[PDB]
Amino acid sequence: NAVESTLRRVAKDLTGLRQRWALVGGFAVSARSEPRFTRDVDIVVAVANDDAAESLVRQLLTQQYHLLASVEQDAARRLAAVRLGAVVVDLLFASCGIEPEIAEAAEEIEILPDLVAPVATTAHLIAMKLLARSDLRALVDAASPQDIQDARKAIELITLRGFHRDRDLAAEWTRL
Repeated sequence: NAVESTLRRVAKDLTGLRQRWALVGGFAVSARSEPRFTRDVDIVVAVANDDAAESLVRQLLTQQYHLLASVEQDAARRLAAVRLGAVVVDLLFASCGIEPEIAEAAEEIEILPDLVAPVATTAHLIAMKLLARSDLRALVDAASPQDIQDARKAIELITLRGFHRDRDLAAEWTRL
């Protein structure tokens, strides 16, 4: 209940600030395949640089959220994600490296009554789950062949940009 309310507000809010965002969590997956909800809202946001990110989060913290975590990294984009409180919202700026592909690529879908929201493509969802690690099994069982192709591409572009941790993701999959 808190979860749908949280999702509604942040969507209101992100749209409000004309951001390029995309659901990549429980609702997203549920939309692209079968019911796999969580008590977390996972969203990607395409933003220019760390200033953009910082600024966005400041603007959101004037609203009715609190900052529960900054996730940082040694690379050119310091600020990978943040986690906010209202139920928790993870915002991903540069966790996977294809945030802006994902957000261009998302499609608007009506998730709840009179809530349309952009939703990561199945292929992207597959990419991201692999990287985080039956959320995945679901997405794959559900995925069309072209879906699988796009996923491989998405995998590749993550690896190129070198957010692949140090993992052969291509590999990790054929296994699973």
